[PDB]
Amino acid sequence: FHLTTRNGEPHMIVSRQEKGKSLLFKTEDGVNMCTLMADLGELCEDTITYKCPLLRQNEPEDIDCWCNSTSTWVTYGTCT
Amino acid sequence: GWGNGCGFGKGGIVTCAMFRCKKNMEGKVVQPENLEYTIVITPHSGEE
Repeated sequence: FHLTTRNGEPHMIVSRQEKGKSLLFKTEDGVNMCTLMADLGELCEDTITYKCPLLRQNEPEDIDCWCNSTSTWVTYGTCT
Repeated sequence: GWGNGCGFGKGGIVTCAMFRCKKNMEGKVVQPENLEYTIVITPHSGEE
């Protein structure tokens, strides 16, 4: 995935071949591990973009993306 | 979803089964023509 930013915050452009794998990227505050559980398809015009909240010792609820060290934005296409 | 191999939501599924008829019935159309009448013509002789 391509690591960029959105208003100072880290942003992940996730491609199709990353479905099912732990997303890791270094940050001043250590290594960040986001988990993507998404309709994740091929990167195209039909993108969706939203935030993966920070979750410390809390079970996830009503979400398919979350990181454990620093909240991150994520973007991926839905095409197939 | 994650529990069955997907990266959650509705997915497309399709199922097929070979269909083998074991007993059938058939309806036919009877044309007035092609009807065949059998008539017996017997000589009134009284012979035995």
